Amino acid sequence: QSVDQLIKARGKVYFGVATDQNRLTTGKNAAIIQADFGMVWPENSMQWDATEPSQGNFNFAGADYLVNWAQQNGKLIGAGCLVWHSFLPSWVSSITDKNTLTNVMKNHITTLMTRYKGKIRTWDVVGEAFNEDGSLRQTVFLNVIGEDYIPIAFQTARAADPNAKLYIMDYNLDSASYPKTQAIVNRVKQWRAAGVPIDGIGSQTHLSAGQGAGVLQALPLLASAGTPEVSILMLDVAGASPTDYVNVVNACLNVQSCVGITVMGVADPDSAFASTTPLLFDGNFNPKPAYNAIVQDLQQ
Repeated sequence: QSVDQLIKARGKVYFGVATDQNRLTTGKNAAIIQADFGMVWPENSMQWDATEPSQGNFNFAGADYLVNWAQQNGKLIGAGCLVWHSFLPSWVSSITDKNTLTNVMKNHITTLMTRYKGKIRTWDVVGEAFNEDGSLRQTVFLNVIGEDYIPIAFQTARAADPNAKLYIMDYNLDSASYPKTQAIVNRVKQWRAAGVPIDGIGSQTHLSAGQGAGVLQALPLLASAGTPEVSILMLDVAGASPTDYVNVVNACLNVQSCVGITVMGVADPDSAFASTTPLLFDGNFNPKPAYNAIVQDLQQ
C-alpha cells in the first residue's frame, strides 16, 4: 500500500524520497517510487559542487534526468540546496570580495531556478546556516557578505521562480528544548517580519533510536515561526523502530502547516548510515515493519 496515497487522504501533500539517476536504473527503486511515493528529490545532482564546479559553467545532466523522470511519472519535485557550505567547491570558498561573492551566489541561484522554472514545488534555498548554540554558522557567506546573505538568497530565489515554495533547512531541530530549535524560530520570525520570502522550514530529521517522540513537541515549535509550511525531510531512524517512525508521522499529522515527509532513501544498503539499517525497505527491497506500521497509522 502507498504511504503517499494514504498521507494525501489525511490532507497532506506528499510522502517523498531522495533519489538520483543511478538509483532509478538499479535495484527496485524506480518501481517502489512509482507505486509508493509522491515526490522525488535529488540526493546529490543539484548540490553546488555537482552543478557549478567552476565559475559560471554549469553541469545539469544528472538533474535534468531526475526532473524528466519525475514529470514522466507524475511526481512532484523538490530540489536543493542552493546555498549549503557542505557542498561548496573550493573556488567559491576562496572568494573574499563581498560584491563578487554576492553576484556569484545570485548567479548560482538564478541559473538553477530559471532552468527548472515552474517545475519545482519546493526549493531548499539555504541549508545548515545555524550553529548548535543558535548563532549563525561562520561560513564563507557569513564571513564575506554578512548576515544579509540569507535575505539576499531568498529575495533572489523568489524573483527567479515565484511559483516555488522557498525553504530554509537545518538539522538537530528534533527537540523543543534544544537551543538551535528556538534560535531558528527567533530568526525566521524576524526575517519574515522584514519581508524576507521564507515559505518553509525544513527539518532534516536524522534520528537515533528513541528520538521520534521528541519531534511531537519540536515540530509544533518550528511551526510557531509562522511560515506557511514546515516539512520533515532527509528522514531516517537508526534501527528503524516502528515507534520512532510512527511518532514522526503523527507529528506531521498534528501540525496543520506540515505539508509532508521526505525519507533519505529507499533501501537500507543505499543509506550513508547502512549499518544502522535506518530506512523503510531492506536490502532485498522488502518493506520493513516500520513501513507497515506507518500504513496502519495513516488508516486508523
